[PDB]
Amino acid sequence: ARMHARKRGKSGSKRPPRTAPPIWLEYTVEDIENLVVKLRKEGYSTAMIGTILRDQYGIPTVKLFRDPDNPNRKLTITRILEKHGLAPEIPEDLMFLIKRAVNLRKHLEQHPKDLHSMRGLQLIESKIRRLVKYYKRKGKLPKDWRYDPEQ
Amino acid sequence: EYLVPLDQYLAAGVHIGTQQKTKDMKKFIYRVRQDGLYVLDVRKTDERLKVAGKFLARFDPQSILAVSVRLYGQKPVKKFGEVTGARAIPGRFLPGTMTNPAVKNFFEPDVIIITDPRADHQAMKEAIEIGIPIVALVDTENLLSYVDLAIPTNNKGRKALALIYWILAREILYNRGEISSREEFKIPVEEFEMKI
Amino acid sequence: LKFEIPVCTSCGREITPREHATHFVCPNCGEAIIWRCETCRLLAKPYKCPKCGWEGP
Amino acid sequence: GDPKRQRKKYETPPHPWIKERLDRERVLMDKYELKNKKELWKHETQLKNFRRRARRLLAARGKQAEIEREQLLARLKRLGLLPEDAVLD
Amino acid sequence: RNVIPMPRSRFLRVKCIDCGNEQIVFSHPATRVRCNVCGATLVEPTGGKGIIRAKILEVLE
Amino acid sequence: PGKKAPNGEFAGRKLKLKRKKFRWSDIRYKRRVLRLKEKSDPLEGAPQ
Amino acid sequence: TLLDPLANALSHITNSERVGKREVYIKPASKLIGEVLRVMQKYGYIGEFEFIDDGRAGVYRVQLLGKINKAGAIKPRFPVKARDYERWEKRFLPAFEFGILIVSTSQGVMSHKEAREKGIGGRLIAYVY
Amino acid sequence: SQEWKEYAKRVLDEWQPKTKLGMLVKEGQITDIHEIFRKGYQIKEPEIIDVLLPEVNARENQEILDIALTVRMTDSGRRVRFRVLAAVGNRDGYVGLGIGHGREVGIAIRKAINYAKLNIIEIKRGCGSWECRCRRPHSVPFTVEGKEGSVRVKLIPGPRGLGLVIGDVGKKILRLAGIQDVWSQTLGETRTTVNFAKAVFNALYNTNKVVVTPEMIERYGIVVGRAMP
RNA sequence: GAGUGGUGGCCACUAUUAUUGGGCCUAAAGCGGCCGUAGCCGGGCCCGUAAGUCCCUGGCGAAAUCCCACGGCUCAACCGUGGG
RNA sequence: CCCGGGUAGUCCUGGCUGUAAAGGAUGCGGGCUAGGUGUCGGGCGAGCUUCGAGCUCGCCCGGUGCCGUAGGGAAGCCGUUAA
Ligand SMILES: [Mg+2]
Ligand SMILES: [Mg+2]
Ligand SMILES: [Mg+2]
Ligand SMILES: [Mg+2]
Ligand SMILES: [Mg+2]
Ligand SMILES: [Mg+2]
Ligand SMILES: [Mg+2]
Ligand SMILES: [Mg+2]
Ligand SMILES: [Mg+2]
Ligand SMILES: [Mg+2]
Ligand SMILES: [Mg+2]
Ligand SMILES: [Mg+2]
Ligand SMILES: [Mg+2]
Ligand SMILES: [Mg+2]
Ligand SMILES: [Mg+2]
Ligand SMILES: [Mg+2]
Ligand SMILES: [Mg+2]
Ligand SMILES: [Mg+2]
Ligand SMILES: [Mg+2]
Ligand SMILES: [Mg+2]
Ligand SMILES: [Mg+2]
Ligand SMILES: [Zn+2]
Ligand SMILES: [Zn+2]
Ligand SMILES: [Zn+2]
Ligand SMILES: [Zn+2]
Repeated sequence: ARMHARKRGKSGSKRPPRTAPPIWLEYTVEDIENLVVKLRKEGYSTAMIGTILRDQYGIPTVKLFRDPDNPNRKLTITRILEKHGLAPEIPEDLMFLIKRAVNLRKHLEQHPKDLHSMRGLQLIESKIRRLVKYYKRKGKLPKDWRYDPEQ
Repeated sequence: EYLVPLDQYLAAGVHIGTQQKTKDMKKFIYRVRQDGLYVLDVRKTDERLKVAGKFLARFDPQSILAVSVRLYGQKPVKKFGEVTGARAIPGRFLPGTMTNPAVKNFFEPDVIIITDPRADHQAMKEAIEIGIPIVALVDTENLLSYVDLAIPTNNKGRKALALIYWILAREILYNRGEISSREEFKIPVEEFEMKI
Repeated sequence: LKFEIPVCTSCGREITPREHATHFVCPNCGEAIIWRCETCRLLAKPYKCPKCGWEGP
Repeated sequence: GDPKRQRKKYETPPHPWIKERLDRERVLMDKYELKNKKELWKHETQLKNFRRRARRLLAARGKQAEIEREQLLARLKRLGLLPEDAVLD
Repeated sequence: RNVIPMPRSRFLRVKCIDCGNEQIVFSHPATRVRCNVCGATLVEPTGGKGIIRAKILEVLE
Repeated sequence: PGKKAPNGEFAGRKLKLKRKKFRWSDIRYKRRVLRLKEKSDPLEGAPQ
Repeated sequence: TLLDPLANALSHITNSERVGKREVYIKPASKLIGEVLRVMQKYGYIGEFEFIDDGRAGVYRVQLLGKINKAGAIKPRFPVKARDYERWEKRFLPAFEFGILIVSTSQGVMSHKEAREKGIGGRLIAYVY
Repeated sequence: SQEWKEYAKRVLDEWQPKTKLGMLVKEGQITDIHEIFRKGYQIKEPEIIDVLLPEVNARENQEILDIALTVRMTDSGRRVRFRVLAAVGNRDGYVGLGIGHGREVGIAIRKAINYAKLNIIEIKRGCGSWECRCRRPHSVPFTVEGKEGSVRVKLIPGPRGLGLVIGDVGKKILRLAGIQDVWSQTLGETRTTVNFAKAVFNALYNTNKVVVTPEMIERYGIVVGRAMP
């Protein structure tokens, strides 16, 4: 169920099981990496790049090709961006949540009696702290990194 | 190929179901119209009528019981009993007819034919208790619980019930050898149905 | 000798002493005996003749 | 702790006044001319202990169990309570 | 039967009305799909399936 | 109420504490261990 | 959340057999579930079964024959020694050789009868009778 | 068995059956007790049991489990009714339990004995104890359970010569079924005798619901109905 | 039955303390609601380790007390020699 | 208790108090176990249409009611919105 509201929604994607790219897909790996870099330089999120590649170029996910460098793993958008030095410095989901929290806090400075929206800020900051615990455990954040709204 | 042409089946309204449906009746359902009414497959009806004719011809004739509470079915069951020699009970079925030996008309059959499980619920309940095979006519709205041999048909219409019982009686006569051919059975369908 | 306990044709379980079971000859061929236990009759389980292969209630 | 205390060799009935048991025991007392109930109870206990050893030895396995199993049979036939070809059952 | 998950969406081979370019696009987009050559609109997004403005040539596996 | 807890293999301490906590709800146990009858008996524990 | 794939599978099988189902699908598969199913098949409690591949952890399709009175996981997974099986039999089984306890040993997954013959202990994980 | 054979002969020749199964018994098409079970027959004439199992009419094969007097209130005082719970059996493999009502005790006793016959069942017996594996039908072949109202009953196989480790109502019922040894465990209000007896009767009936293999029949010495030496 | 009654205590009765094995809509009993720290409980596959866990074998856990067979007091209680 | 009047309070701004038959008298997460029939949101298919963000029928997912099978319960009753 949903982490806080306890609803049981089921909508999502239904990926067929397959190994190789389909016969009708003509793009090679080099073209796909070039497209990913171009789209990232245009200023899109990692989720947005995959959406554009699926919708406009007929590319079902880049996780259908093996990594040309490491045969032990398949390709992902973040791995491709890492291979060129354009990977995000902060993980994207944490960044989007922090951005949502900054906008909400200045709303609350002008609306001190809006209590229902304040509980939303509390839930968002709970999500942020869960994620920071996980990322410090994995080493994707420095041990001294701290989240402070006054920053 | 068929006991009667499909044109007669359609004109009698055998295939016309009801606005309700049941999961266990879907093996017999053919399609649904745009007004939400479910339609029955008529080839299944013909096959089941042939099988039922073979099944019922092996029992001793006076051990067959046919019942019908519904008014449009009362004349067909009486005519069926008159033609084949089976017992027939039209109208209200007296509770305890099969379970209470002290009653004057106590009767234990070997097989029972049910016109409609919904309307004839008392007879079916008493038949479950004594462990005999149950044969029933089923529409799109009925359940198949405790039915041992099912015949899919419209079981509410006057002409359809007349036709079904006429065909069943002829099949029994042909299977037990009392008529040497199908053509010999010169009894019109119109004598099985209620008038006016 | 002893006697054999009848077994349901659909599921293969033994018939208990006082349950509401039934048995009858095959409607299609008449060469075999079909047994149905109370649970299979209640849930309208299908059955298949072991000789001619005709199936279903 | 506590030092050893010598314990009774017989067991008493769980309820003093049950009609069927009273009738059965009265028949035995009359037939064998025993002096009191405890004497009878003594013999009952002996029987129980024998059975309790057989019940435990049936569900046992190993090397000491076999020695005990044959010792029980040997003692029972020495007292004359079983024939020479009896088994544990 | 339906043990394995199978999508209801499809990839389509379409031909632009104006430019004449051919492309492969997704049937349920979440963005406006435009021609890779001239920039004209090919599919408009909705709540579910998209509204196709191009000529459909084949439905791909 | 869901399944009785804790059932885990490594939850011995909590299970023991739960049993100890609710044993004080038994008036027989509480009177004996706290020696309440001795505190108020005019016969001072004697049979006569 | 999901905690125990093996418990779900056995509770699912016992629910299905009580209403006369002829087959079931065990949705999150794993190797341990496969070994338990092999042991169950060896003693005749189930029919044929097969692994089906999704892109996920896999599915098992199992044929039922109406030969199971009851089946369930054992939690926690108690350790047991090679000469201590009787008290667990009296805990979980209805008569002296009725049914099987399923045991995980450092020689693999097996019934408690085979393990007792080999002279080894292990961890109890399931019962079927 | 010389007395009850001629009793059965006497009952048979002066009896006019009112039911189909009674007719099958009257005409010699059914000659054994085991042939009336496991086919869905309705049993409505007590003479059927009298012919096929004549020894349920002996005094040693009948037990009056209890007698209660109940009251209905009216503007002209209290109307009194008797309720009798009774059981019968053949001490081999067949047992029945019934309830009767009446204005006087004797009427209720007659009706209760009559309804016990009509509720007859056949059971399974054997030996399943870890500390007695003798393949003789002196106990239950495996653990079983039954319930009624607030009462739950569990029956456990026991060693030969143990006796019946159960309350008195259960003792009487199990003795009438031909069982000599058992262990038991109970929950609920056992002082409600009607429910206690029904729970034990249900537990005995439930020996037919356990699935078993041909190998098991040899191992536990399972016998259905009469032991039949 | 040379004993048999009274009073007080512990165990059983009692699944009225519940690991085995209890309850919480209406009978005693779900915090007015929610967020989260420690603790407990945690999805699938491959490789390594061997702490938990299982098997074998060395050194220990006095005697008395307990169970079994045999032997000595007339038998026994008791006492000795061996096995556990 | 009924009728004619009437202070606090009921309303706004800034604080404190933390209580109700605050009751679904039913703690929360996960898997599984017949059906039938209304209604709200989204999506898909078909047919109408005054071309309307319109109407009718069927199916999937998520909410919200009722009748009810197995099972449960001292019973009242609960029964895939489980007790
Ligand atoms: Mg000291
Ligand atoms: Mg009056
Ligand atoms: Mg009840
Ligand atoms: Mg009580
Ligand atoms: Mg209680
Ligand atoms: Mg609450
Ligand atoms: Mg929390
Ligand atoms: Mg795991
Ligand atoms: Mg080690
Ligand atoms: Mg010592
Ligand atoms: Mg001497
Ligand atoms: Mg001596
Ligand atoms: Mg000594
Ligand atoms: Mg006023
Ligand atoms: Mg309120
Ligand atoms: Mg309310
Ligand atoms: Mg409350
Ligand atoms: Mg809608
Ligand atoms: Mg809502
Ligand atoms: Mg719903
Ligand atoms: Mg309901
Ligand atoms: Zn069946
Ligand atoms: Zn056939
Ligand atoms: Zn173009
Ligand atoms: Zn035995």
